[PDB]
Amino acid sequence: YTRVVWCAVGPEEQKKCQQWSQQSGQNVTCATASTTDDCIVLVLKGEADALNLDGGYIYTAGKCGLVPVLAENRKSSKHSSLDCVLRPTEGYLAVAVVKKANEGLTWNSLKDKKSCHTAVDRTAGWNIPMGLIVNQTGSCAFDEFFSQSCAPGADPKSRLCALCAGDDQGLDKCVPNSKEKYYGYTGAFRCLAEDVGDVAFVKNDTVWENTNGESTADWAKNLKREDFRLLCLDGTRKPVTEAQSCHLAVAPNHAVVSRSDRAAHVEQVLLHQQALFGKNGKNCPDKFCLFKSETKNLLFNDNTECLAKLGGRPTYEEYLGTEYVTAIANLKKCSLEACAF
Ligand SMILES: *[C@@H]1O[C@H](CO)[C@@H](O[C@@H]2O[C@H](CO)[C@@H](O[C@H]3O[C@H](CO)[C@@H](O[C@@H]4O[C@H](CO)[C@@H](O[C@@H]5O[C@H](CO)[C@@H](O[C@H]6O[C@H](CO)[C@@H](O)[C@H](O)[C@@H]6O)[C@H](O)[C@@H]5O)[C@H](O)[C@@H]4O)[C@H](O)[C@@H]3O)[C@H](O)[C@H]2NC(C)=O)[C@H](O)[C@H]1NC(C)=O
Ligand SMILES: *[C@@H]1O[C@H](CO)[C@@H](O[C@H]2O[C@H](CO)[C@@H](O[C@H]3O[C@H](CO[C@H]4O[C@H](CO)[C@@H](O)[C@H](O)[C@@H]4O)[C@@H](O[C@@H]4O[C@H](CO)[C@@H](O)[C@H](O)[C@@H]4O)[C@H](O)[C@@H]3O)[C@H](O)[C@H]2NC(C)=O)[C@H](O)[C@H]1NC(C)=O
Ligand SMILES: *[C@@H]1O[C@H](CO)[C@@H](O[C@@H]2O[C@H](CO)[C@@H](O)[C@H](O)[C@H]2NC(C)=O)[C@H](O)[C@H]1NC(C)=O
Ligand SMILES: CC(=O)Oc1ccccc1C(=O)O
Ligand SMILES: [Fe+3]
Ligand SMILES: [Zn+2]
Ligand SMILES: [Zn+2]
Repeated sequence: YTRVVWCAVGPEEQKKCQQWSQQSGQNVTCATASTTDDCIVLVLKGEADALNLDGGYIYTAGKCGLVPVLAENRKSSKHSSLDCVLRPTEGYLAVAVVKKANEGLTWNSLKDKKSCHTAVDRTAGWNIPMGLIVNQTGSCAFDEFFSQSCAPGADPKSRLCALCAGDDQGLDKCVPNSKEKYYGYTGAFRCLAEDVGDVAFVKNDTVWENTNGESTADWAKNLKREDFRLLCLDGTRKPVTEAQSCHLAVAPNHAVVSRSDRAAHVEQVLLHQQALFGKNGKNCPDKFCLFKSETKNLLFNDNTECLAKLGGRPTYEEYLGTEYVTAIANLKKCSLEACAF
């Protein structure tokens, strides 16, 4: 009657999608691809309907016709009387994080160090820090800036993948999906935590959700926030409590996208699904919780409170904002209307 095919990236997302499919009585069904870009293509072909995307991918999807439908909303102190689904989004803070013990490392001495990125093309892990680095160095050779990195989605034989570890068997090194040990917000933070890299380009929230006992993961259980510092654009180092005055930029929240012609439909189904498996849902945590995967951020971020309606009914450019869009455009000149497929 009103059924939606979700696109999952990699085997772990596929498994979560299947459980959701099952519990939804197949109001939702699953398609799987190895990368986010491949999922976008399935959506364009009409073989999948939707998936939730980081803003860097929304820019890609947007140029090819896809539109934002609902956005991730997390916990807030302000707008509190308003229901989550109607509450305006706030965005997240992109930060650069280092170990306190790595003394004297600042924004201005990052050259030739080792970096941990969520994935190529993502907002906090790539577009913001590389855009800044390209601007302040006046060169498009962002591949020669760090000595070694893990940036999932880059050429596996390049320096940008040297620090990537692949899966439990060493396969799939540097793939941009959760099979890669250092992929995503959690993987990049882990890459820093294990001292594989000197700096991780993540979001403020990641630091908090993976320290001081907030995560039981064996690599994270003994991590304390005091052992980390944020790098500020002014060359200072600050504690992680100061992200409001020490971030690289404010990113637009991850959002669900779909083909324009399927948007109304996707929106209707998802609003019903979250009533069922969302934060206060009929069936979470009883049977299935859509916004939980045990700090793995599968399909949606684990800190998501709800998916919220947009309003003003954005175009992708308005959703991302003119500040962010010009940032991406300029970075992309190193590698304006065309379809990347
Ligand atoms: C970086 O990322 C991290 C991780 O995402 C961010 O940290 C997180 O922030 C949230 C809150 O923003 C944490 O949430 C929770 O903690 C709350 C505090 O214990 C819990 O209780 C409150 O929840 C309610 C929200 O609905 C709110 O309740 C009210 O607060 C009023 C004041 O704001 C209060 O009024 C009294 O307040 C004062 C008392 O001393 C007096 O001055 C006043 O006169 C008055 O008496 C009301 O009575 C009422 O209680 C309130 O906003 C609290 O948040 C809540 O249940 C929940 O558990 C979240 O845990 C936390 N994550 C982690 C891992 O720590 C961080 O903010 C980010 N940083 C940046 C810069 O963005
Ligand atoms: C790397 O460097 C790149 C080169 O600088 C950089 O590219 C871009 O950098 C600028 C930031 O986007 C951009 O400048 C524009 O400035 C104006 C911003 O004005 C509006 O916003 C302000 C918000 O802070 C408000 O205070 C003002 O009220 C104002 O509204 C542009 O907007 C105009 O706004 C007013 C209307 O109020 C009006 O006069 C205009 O009609 C228009 O609406 C203005 O047009 C500039 O575009 C700059 O153009 C752009 N540079 C290039 C070459 O594209 C990139 O951001 C850097 N990368 C990173 C990651 O930092
Ligand atoms: C599968 O989707 C359908 C459509 O939303 C759901 O069936 C609806 O049940 C509600 C609850 O009263 C009614 O308002 C609708 O009229 C029903 N739709 C029709 C006309 O078939 C069903 O709840 C969904 N199942 C799950 C588990 O998500
Ligand atoms: C509010 C929405 O339409 O757009 C924005 C929000 C912040 C900054 C810029 C924009 C915009 O449209 O450019
Ligand atoms: Fe992101
Ligand atoms: Zn700021
Ligand atoms: Zn508009």
